[PDB]
Amino acid sequence: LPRLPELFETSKKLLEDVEVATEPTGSRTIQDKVSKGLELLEKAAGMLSQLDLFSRNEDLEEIASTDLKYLMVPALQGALTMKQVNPSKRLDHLQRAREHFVHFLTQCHCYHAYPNLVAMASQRQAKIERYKQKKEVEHRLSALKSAVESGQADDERVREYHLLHLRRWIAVSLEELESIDQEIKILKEK
Repeated sequence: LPRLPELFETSKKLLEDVEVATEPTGSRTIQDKVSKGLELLEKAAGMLSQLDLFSRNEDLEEIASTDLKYLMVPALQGALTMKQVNPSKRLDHLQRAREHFVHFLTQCHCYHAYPNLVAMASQRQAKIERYKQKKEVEHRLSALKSAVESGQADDERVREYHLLHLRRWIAVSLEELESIDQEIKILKEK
């Protein structure tokens, strides 16, 4: 019996497959995974609406640690929409994807000699810390992944693990939205 957790995880792995796949993304096999992930996430979202886990438009601390991951559904939906290949409908995809990424963002609850040389110095390492962070984040996620997916991590690690995934999805959704609007604008310029 097709259950929510299974729906999510399958879809998640399916996307991770597609993002790493090396053949043209227009490949029969890739497009199949994309189509399947879209379909399962549609079903999952359908169920998430029934459950209404985050009805209360506040909280966050108050969400069950393992429910946290369902927050990322609209994000996975946007990412997979953006992997479809059908030139003649490209704009439809953009607009579908745009809805998901926003829809995501509006549910995440996630929110969150001297002078010139000094600025140069402070403005330099800034970018090094930005790279670092990016690296640390990914390193941490990969360290916890197994245990969290296995049910072997304590609640602190599980909650930490998903909030961190959430942040990552914020940045990603913001960039994607920027890219989407740029391309949509050209496609509608008449």
